[PDB]
Amino acid sequence: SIGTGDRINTVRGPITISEAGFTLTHEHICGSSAGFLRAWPEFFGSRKALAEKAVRGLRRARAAGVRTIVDVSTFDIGRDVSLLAEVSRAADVHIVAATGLWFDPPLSMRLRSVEELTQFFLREIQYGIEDTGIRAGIIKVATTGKATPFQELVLKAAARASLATGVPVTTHTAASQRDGEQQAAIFESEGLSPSRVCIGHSDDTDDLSYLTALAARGYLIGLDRIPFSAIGLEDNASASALLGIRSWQTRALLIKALIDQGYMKQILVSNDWLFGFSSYVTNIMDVMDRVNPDGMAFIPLRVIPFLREKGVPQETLAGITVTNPARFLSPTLRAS
Amino acid sequence: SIGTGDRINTVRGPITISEAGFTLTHEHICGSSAGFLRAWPEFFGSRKALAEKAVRGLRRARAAGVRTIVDVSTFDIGRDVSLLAEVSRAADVHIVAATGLWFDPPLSMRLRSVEELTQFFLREIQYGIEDTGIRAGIIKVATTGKATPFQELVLKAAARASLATGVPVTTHTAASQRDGEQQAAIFESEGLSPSRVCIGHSDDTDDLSYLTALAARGYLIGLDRIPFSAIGLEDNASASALLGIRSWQTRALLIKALIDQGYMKQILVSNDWLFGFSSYVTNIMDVMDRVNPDGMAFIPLRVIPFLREKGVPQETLAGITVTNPARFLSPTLRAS
Ligand SMILES: CCOP(=O)(Cc1ccc(C)cc1)OCC
Ligand SMILES: CCOP(=O)(Cc1ccc(C)cc1)OCC
Ligand SMILES: [Co+2]
Ligand SMILES: [Co+2]
Ligand SMILES: [Co+2]
Ligand SMILES: [Co+2]
Repeated sequence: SIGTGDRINTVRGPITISEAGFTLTHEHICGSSAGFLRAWPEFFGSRKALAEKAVRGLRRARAAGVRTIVDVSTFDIGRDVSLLAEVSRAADVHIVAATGLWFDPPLSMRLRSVEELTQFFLREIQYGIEDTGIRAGIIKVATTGKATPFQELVLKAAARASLATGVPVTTHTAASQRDGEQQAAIFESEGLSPSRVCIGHSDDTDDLSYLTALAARGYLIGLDRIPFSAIGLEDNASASALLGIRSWQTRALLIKALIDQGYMKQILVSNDWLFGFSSYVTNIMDVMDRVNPDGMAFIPLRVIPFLREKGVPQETLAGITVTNPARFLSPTLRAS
Repeated sequence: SIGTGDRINTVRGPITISEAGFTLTHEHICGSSAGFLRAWPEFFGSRKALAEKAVRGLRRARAAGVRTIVDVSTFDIGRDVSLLAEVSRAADVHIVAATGLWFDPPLSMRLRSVEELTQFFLREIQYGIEDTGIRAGIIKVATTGKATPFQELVLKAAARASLATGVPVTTHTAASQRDGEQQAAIFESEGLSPSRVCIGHSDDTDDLSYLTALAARGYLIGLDRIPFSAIGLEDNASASALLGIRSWQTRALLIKALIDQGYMKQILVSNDWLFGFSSYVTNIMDVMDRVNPDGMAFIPLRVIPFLREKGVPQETLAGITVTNPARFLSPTLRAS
């Protein structure tokens, strides 16, 4: 394999691999829908209030050592690159933007062909998002169980955009249903190297056999929902469905498990947090903020020390939070 | 009933009823999806090509006498009020913007309550769309057969928004399935006067019994797809499913039929045309433009003279294209 320039695109421009530092690979400034933030900002109180909450949150994460976050918000998750650039500059935290499609694509997207979708992803990566010139540094895709026909087209287009640019692919999965396996099958059918792929939401499942099997093939495993837990919220149907009833310690231990299995170079950790959330029931953000007041600082403030306490070498934790993200994000073209 | 000031909101500001003039009540500058035009303008060649196409088309309509069009494009149809204002000023054609929801709502909308939706519609009507200050002059809703639970919520919120502001409601229907009847039931259960409602795409059915019954109740009947015909394009499945196999003369004669039944004041006619179309198969726009090169001028150039030669009085035609639209669009509050 070869590189493209040894630089990673952020909403403030390109940065060197060394500048990325401690990186949270799966985060959101706002979980919404295309055009929603600009059409109904009052849903989040106001755009200004959302930005300020994001800035406060990112500063606290930065204080705990976080220097970069990857906002995996796609077009259909309502990604607003202007908001990202604004909060990034105010908080002095690098933010890598994404292209791709989540599981709520509109008609204008759902009817497109794989070639058309491939051009859209390439546009956002090479030309820039909208008319901002801000280039995406990662491709986001997803499935909720077996891939629908359209989702298959999306993953293929993601693989092609990836092979052409060197930008990695990260995914949302229904961990329990072992989605990672079908996703891997499609990606490989397109010639994409597993090292360019992160199977996300893997901590949503306790099946270590499924995880280690994917890791053995070269895929990066995303344990990105560590703080998700509805324990003590059994009475909240909606919160329970999204967060699950497994403790954050349970999720965190999968990190230690994979390390023991010898897959430390293939682990990526994150919170899957956000500061705004309109694509779900109202006030879910409030419920979430009560579950995890640390927000994005949860990983450095509670997960890292937890792992260290239970035997994981500090050096190994540095490798997972600094070295793996850097190697993953560095635009990398396959050997021709 | 009562007036709110006797002025209609357009993307260029409020105009007097007499300024409206010849009005096409169901049109689109571009049929897309929220955020789609801003993120992938190349799909339409470019934003500039799209705008120039709209300007050329609007000037041709204007040349034929059209002074105002109602763009019933909602948030989820990709409504871009900035584009509307730009083409309106360059073509010097009044454009009334819409709020409401079509049948492609994203998650951030689909999960909202009737109360929340009611606040969104009111925002767009009273405060304005996004941060432009441009206020919607009509509310658009839709169903395609029996109403889904969310759709029932949309209709109720649309009714509440209309009752509080005086702004009319216009609908998309699967005419052949008589959607109009259920829409009316929901509207009346909220206390909305039938005179504030236009049951659209009614020319899509040949069941005059269904149309006359609704007209007898006070509803306005939208015969807005007159030029839609896939005749001669039998080998084009997608074009046939959307355009139908009935001639434009057949659709147009429904205008005469309703007039003969004594419902001239209940009729509103339009083309349901657009200059860009991304929420359907690729190149459908090219197919449509061949079918009807007159675009929005189809009504004044072909339909009006056609009805005139079938015995319809010129004055009755003026009442339909000038008087009815004005009566319909003028904000009207129910008697205290
Ligand atoms: C290897 C030295 O760690 P680091 O480069 C980045 C770093 C800080 C905090 C945590 C919990 C992990 C990693 O130090 C910050 C200046
Ligand atoms: C008396 C009504 O005519 P009008 O106001 C508007 C109007 C123009 C064209 C056609 C086809 C019908 C109506 O004439 C334009 C100056
Ligand atoms: Co996800
Ligand atoms: Co996420
Ligand atoms: Co319609
Ligand atoms: Co329409």
